Amino acid sequence: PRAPRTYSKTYSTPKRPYESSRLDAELKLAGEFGLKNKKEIYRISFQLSKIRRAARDLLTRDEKDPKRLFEGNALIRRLVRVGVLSEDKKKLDYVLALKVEDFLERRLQTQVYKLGLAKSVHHARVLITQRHIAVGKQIVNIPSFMVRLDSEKHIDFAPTSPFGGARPGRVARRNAARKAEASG
Amino acid sequence: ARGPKKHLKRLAAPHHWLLDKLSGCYAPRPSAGPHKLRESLPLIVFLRNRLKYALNGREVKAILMQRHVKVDGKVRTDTTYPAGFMDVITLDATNENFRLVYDVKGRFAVHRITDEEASYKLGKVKKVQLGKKGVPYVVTHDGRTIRYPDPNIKVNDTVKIDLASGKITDFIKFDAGKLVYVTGGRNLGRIGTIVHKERHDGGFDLVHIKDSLDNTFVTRLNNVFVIGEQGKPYISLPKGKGIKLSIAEERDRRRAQQ
Amino acid sequence: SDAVTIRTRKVISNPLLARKQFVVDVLHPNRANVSKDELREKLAEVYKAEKDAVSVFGFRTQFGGGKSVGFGLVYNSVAEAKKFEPTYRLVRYGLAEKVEKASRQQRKQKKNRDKKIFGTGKRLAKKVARRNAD
Amino acid sequence: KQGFPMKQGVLLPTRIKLLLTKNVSCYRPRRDGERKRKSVRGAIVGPDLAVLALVIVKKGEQELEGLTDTTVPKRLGPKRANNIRKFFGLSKEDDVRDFVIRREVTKGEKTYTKAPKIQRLVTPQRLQRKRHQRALKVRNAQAQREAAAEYAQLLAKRLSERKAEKAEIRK
RNA sequence: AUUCAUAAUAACUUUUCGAAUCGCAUGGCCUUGUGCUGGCGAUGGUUCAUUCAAAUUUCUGCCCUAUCAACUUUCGAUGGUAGGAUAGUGGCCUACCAUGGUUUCAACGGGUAACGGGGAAUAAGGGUUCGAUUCCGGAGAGGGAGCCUGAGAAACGGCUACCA
RNA sequence: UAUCUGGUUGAUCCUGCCAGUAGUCAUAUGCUUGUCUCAAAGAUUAAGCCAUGCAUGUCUAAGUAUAAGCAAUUUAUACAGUGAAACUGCGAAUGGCUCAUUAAAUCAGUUAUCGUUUAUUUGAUAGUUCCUUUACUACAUGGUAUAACUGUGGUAAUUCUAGA
Repeated sequence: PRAPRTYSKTYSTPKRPYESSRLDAELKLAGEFGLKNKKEIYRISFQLSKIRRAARDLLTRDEKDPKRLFEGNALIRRLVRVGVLSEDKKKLDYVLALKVEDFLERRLQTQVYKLGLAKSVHHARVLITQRHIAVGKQIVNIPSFMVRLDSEKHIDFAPTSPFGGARPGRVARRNAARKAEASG
Repeated sequence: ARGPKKHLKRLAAPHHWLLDKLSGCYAPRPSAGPHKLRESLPLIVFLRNRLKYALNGREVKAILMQRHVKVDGKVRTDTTYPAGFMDVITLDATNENFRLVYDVKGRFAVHRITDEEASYKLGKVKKVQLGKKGVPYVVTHDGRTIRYPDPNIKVNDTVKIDLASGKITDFIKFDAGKLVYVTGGRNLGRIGTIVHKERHDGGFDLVHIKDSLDNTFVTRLNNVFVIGEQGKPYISLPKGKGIKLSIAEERDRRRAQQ
Repeated sequence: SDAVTIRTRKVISNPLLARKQFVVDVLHPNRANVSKDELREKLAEVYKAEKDAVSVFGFRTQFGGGKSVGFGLVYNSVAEAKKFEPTYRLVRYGLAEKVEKASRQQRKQKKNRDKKIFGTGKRLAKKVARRNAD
Repeated sequence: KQGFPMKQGVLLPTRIKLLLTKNVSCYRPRRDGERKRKSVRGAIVGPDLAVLALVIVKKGEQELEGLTDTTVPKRLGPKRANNIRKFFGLSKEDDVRDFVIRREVTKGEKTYTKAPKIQRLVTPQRLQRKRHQRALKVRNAQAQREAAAEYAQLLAKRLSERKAEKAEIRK
């Protein structure tokens, strides 16, 4: 038969599931970033854990080791390209300093909210999932879509959406028909 | 298994064919031929996966059966004919021309060739012997059998074979300084110069090689292929003249070519 | 389609099958999609060939509409196209007709039934008829 | 009864099993090398039979209609050249391309005689192949002989050059 | 490294092979005849070589059990020599002979809810458990044996017998 | 991300296990159920038993075709195309399934064939084919059979087959 299609999990549920401090902290993140489940928090924390593990390995590696330089350069480059890290904090230890709120801040939800297209983060998520936002020029409706540090210049309303200059939607169009019929 | 094997599955196939892992379950099992089942590029993969001149096994069979493809000097129609290291694949219909050769990563390059160099090939004799009626003869790594070779030739020297008629044209002897092309192991695709050999009794022979960057390495003799004198090959070389860059150097070159 | 401006990339020529093959994309803003006929006629006129001589397939409409990408294959003659394309694609293009082979199970049943008969069986048919009458 | 054929050679009036093999009657091997345990009745005639197959080795003095009285043709005429030759009693030089049986066949009103092809027929193509074989073999022999001569001269020159090298040695 | 490659002598062989095959193309030469020569191939064929293999084989490594301590040697056990046999090494088998071989560094025997590996899960480090299963290698077609064809089979979507 | 917590006591410090917690390309099951991608799936007990239907056949220009087949010899009186059937050559010994048997067995890494066989592919490679030794040889090519087919049959029945 066929070669196996590989797959893996993207999150790690916590040990000690019921620390009241962690539950309160993660709900604060969920409320202020408009997340749907704790799964998102777990995924970002799993992601941050993976990056921090790699960065710790490479930071205890000897200086100007070929492996350290190559791997560290790649790690920081994708970090700054996604924009989670910042070019002033170019050194490797700043990755250890990173927190889950930083990745959440670069999620598509919050970038739409920060660019002002959204009334709030929850209004932002509704807008994203209803195919009204677009990056580059293409409709994207994954709220977790990471935005590179160059695509903020392209995030705005989708050309197919009524908020992007397209056809006047469905319910407005239906209500317009009703108004014309009632005036007819 | 109570007979010869007649199938190959993509995970079993050698990696240096760069076959993808999710396009069907089976792989083209290179039919018996002049080269090993490994270290041999079938025409099916060569045309479809490297040149992209045909998208299907069906289309590749069409190419082969209209005889636009001829390997070395002879027209071949075996869809999985095992073209090997030094094989010259002609493609006269498009007036293309290639010689198989390894890039420095260890994969058969798409190295195009000119006709004055497609008319001939190199061969590292794997043994010298006496045939019947007292005829001394040699066989190359390609299985090509050449009678009455030059008596100064020994094993593992290099023959220059004409595709018009397989015959001794000249030979390069295996000693220090000769340019070598490492065919296999962890240094597959490397090019360098011999500095000296070990000559293990009974054990595998070993030769130490240093190249133009002085990135010396060591490789078994069953794995080397002398192809000319210092910095002057008997063929053209693929991209980069067999130099291997570090991972850092490769990233730099990609960034500089961006 | 409005502002198709069909673009063709990687246009490598193969004299082996005597055609030009390229990765084709079509931009169709404000329209759902473009079809085989509308793609083939435009490709035919831009490549200086008959409508049948050019073949296109593998069109995946990219998310949000707007554009799709398929694979284009323009032959050097109608005869070349007839010889080289698969019969499914020809009948797809409408040039050819669907082969009337029976289903696999009925077809395989025929093989195994005729496998039980050695030779023509004309003598056997006569003998079976004589015995059945008897 | 039950239709078991009476095998030739088996000397008993009963039904017996045999591991019937190729080139033997009563059984046709479906796969090469195959052997099957069939049942065959003996060659000794007995009451068990339902039919007896008889062929007349000398005709009586009165006629049977389904017999000597009437005849059927040899359905096919000879197809090999020499078999045509023996059938017509021909000599060495007699032609066969015109003694082939032009057996008639009429597809509706379309009549024609599709006569058998002739095998082993002397034809210039075969002579061309034979002469080509002769030239091929003699060419190979000549080429092999001349190449052996060249290497012999080369090895002789190698001997001379080594002798000159030893002359350079030894002062 | 060889009694190797290969060559040379004397014979033997119930004798293998060395082409009575096939398609296209039909060109040259004249002493013009169905004359002599001719191309591109396909198929086939001995030996060598290659390739795909195959069979043996060196070394090292395997879970639990002493409530298994001695085991193997009738009629193969360890080995010698000679022969059969094998495609071929070999107690593989036969014949004569010697009395050896393994073991507390766990032989031998029993259990395995045991196909082996690449690997999987989970771990600071060490590790613990799992791997029937997509790849590799084994073994089987209900049990067991025997065997035809072939290059390749103990073949089972092949035969033979017994068993169920 | 090298972490512990509840339980023996009136109360304490311990050994100590029970319980908790988290993971499982780890099984089953309960409740519940919108979408996309991907996707395992009669291994576990029974390598227990199997109805039925399929799963190995195959032809080009290039082995043999007078089907009493099809269209035409618009190329032909030996064949000329195409083609059923059939003989012939290959293949059916790969794949697919399962893990029952097997604890130095398999398998893993590593070896050797100076110890053997190998269809096929690849490359070479038969003046001695007069050999009983120049007609055993007709060499512009030798001989024999038998399928396919026709016709008579037998058996309730088989992918049975006899006689001519």
